[PDB]
Amino acid sequence: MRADALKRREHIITTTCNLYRTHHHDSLTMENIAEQAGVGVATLYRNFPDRFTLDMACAQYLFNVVISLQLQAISTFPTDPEGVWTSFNQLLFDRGLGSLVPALAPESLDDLPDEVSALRRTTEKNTTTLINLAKQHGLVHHDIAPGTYIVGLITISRPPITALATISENSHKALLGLYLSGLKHGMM
Amino acid sequence: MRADALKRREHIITTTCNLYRTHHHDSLTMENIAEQAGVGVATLYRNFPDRFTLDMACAQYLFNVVISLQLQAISTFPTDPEGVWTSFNQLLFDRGLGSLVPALAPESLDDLPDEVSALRRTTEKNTTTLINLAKQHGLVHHDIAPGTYIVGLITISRPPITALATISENSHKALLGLYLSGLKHGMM
Repeated sequence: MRADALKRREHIITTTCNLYRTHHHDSLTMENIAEQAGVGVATLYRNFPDRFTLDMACAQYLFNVVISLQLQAISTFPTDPEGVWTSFNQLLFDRGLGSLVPALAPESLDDLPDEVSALRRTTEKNTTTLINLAKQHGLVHHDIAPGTYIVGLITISRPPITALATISENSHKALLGLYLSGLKHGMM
Repeated sequence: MRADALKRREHIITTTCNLYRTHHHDSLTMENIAEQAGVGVATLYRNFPDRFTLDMACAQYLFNVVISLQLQAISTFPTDPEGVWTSFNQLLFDRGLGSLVPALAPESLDDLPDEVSALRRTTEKNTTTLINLAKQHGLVHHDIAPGTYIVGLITISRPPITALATISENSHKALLGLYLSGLKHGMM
């Protein structure tokens, strides 16, 4: 693939991920995405034959990015547990885990294409490794399951409905600090 | 209003609140609601002239219920702080605060009719009273604002997207325990 075609494809993907964080998910059309990416509809469609394909290419890209954050965190963890644990969660939270998952998840995780499903499995495996490190270093209570942590992180990261949103987002940003505190001290 | 007309109106409201907890919010029509409530469309519409009116009547009912839970909790708090604090939050969580708010909130809280807006104000005032009691009894860290607590509670109560939902909902139910723990120990 020509270098410029590959850069253009990557830009369409990045643009789409950003749109999912700033725009109503149901308001976006292929035409809208092409326009925001600064490419023609035909260029968009040659890369991604349909909406599902574009959305799955976005999933694939995001899983690849999450895996690199997990691998950085796993390798760095032993010599800065609290620092790595905190920065890892801050990064997923601030980068929209909570907008991107609902934007891109199909009704069943079984509908993910096989390459994406493989990435999901690696992500779940790395999460267990990370949680086990966190438990080792007293950062996450031992009774908390890895799946509970994941679902919780996705849940607390979902931005509030418009009516409850603030310009600072302080109420929302504070929720991450409280979730990590809860994970550490365990359930009340 | 005849006793039987008033009971019928209350049943349409309860049915609608339950549907919002079990059904896709965008999938519901006035016709669907009338059918699930066991009433005719014309009976439904004489009570509630349009969807907004029905949804606002539901909001009004729910705010009235939340206010009674707040008043029970405020009066009972001093002689069982942890017990009252926990049961109050368990009850809003288990009764779908997290499904009902997004189902019923308009884009701006300014769009609430005046009787509903008054109920919202009383609810916010009672929440401050409750939080101040909780802080007094060491259940909520003193730095946490009442609005942060509300937004957090609404956020953690929002059920997960289908793909991440489990039959037990244990991952989800555990999130409440972790949120209260975080509130108590304060931010990490």
